[PDB]
Amino acid sequence: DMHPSLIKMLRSCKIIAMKVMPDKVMQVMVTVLMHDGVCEEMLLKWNLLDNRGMAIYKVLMEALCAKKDVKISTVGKVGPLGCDYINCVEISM
Amino acid sequence: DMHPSLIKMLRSCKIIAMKVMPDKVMQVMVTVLMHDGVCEEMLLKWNLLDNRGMAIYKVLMEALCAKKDVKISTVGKVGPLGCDYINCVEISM
Amino acid sequence: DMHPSLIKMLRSCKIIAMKVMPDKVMQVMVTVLMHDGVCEEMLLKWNLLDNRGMAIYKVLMEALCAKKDVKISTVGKVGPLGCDYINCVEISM
Amino acid sequence: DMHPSLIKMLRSCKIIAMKVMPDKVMQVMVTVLMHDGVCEEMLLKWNLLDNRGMAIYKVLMEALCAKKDVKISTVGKVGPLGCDYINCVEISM
Repeated sequence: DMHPSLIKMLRSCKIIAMKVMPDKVMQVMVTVLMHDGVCEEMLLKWNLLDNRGMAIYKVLMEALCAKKDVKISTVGKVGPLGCDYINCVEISM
Repeated sequence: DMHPSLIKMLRSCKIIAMKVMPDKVMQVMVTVLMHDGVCEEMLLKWNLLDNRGMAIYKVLMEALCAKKDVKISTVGKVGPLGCDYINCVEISM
Repeated sequence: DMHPSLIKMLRSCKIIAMKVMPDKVMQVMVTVLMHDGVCEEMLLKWNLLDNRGMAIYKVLMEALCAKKDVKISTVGKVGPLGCDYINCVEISM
Repeated sequence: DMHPSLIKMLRSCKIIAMKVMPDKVMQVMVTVLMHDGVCEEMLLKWNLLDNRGMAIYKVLMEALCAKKDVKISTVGKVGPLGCDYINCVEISM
């Protein structure tokens, strides 16, 4: 039982770029920098046309614009476009 | 009749974490710190797939990223996942 | 023909509170402070369930959280809940 | 192969105004200032009622409120309202 104000699969990272391209197969590509120095290009598990994709898209965007560390998890397989898929994001004050 | 610029169920709190997990039963879990020191885990009254859930999700997120105090009210019962449900948020400049 | 970086119905104002209450008849009530000192409570022209209401809801929220002056116009009649309805918002860098 | 934290059709610009007007033919007009000093008024490729239009609308808005440079591409033709249409936005931390 920790301090009320202290928080506490999920890797810590920074969201360093997002390219929104709803004309194309990727739809939106997220560039992520992990805490151990590796940089990875990733997609969202859901279509942007689905509200679940919109919700994941928004927390990632806010994390980039606030310059925040976040934690993410992915489905765990590279797809036919060459990227893993983000399916969970955690953000804290 | 108060100063034009002065504002004025609803408890004052801070939104200290949000975990967006649209694969799972909770969908999104909000960690809230009340002004009297108690910390509580909460859900939204509406599905994320519904625009009302999206609207509550956005004001909470903005409150976390701006480091703002807000006021919330809940439906008033713990559900089968162990959490109350947020149904109203008020935010001020 | 003005400087490329210089911008330029619409009244200038600040968005000083927003109360998101999708359980109730108002859905979301916006408290607005006009530049001449009068303060007014206002609704949105569109349902929150409609994407046009969502779009107006988002620019207002961003204006509150960034502490920005904006310009708004309304439909021009008080409705049966006692408020006018915002139908246009302009925001500038 | 560049530094992990270093990023890298698309023109660099600032988003200096947005006018959200879902009553009218334009729906939302974006004023953009390119790096070479020319200023241009632009629309979105998608309807605001479509989630793809909402996604492009949000990254533009965040870019304005964070005072960020971004890159955009357009469809490449002036339409019957006198404007080109934005179809891709890239934003970086």
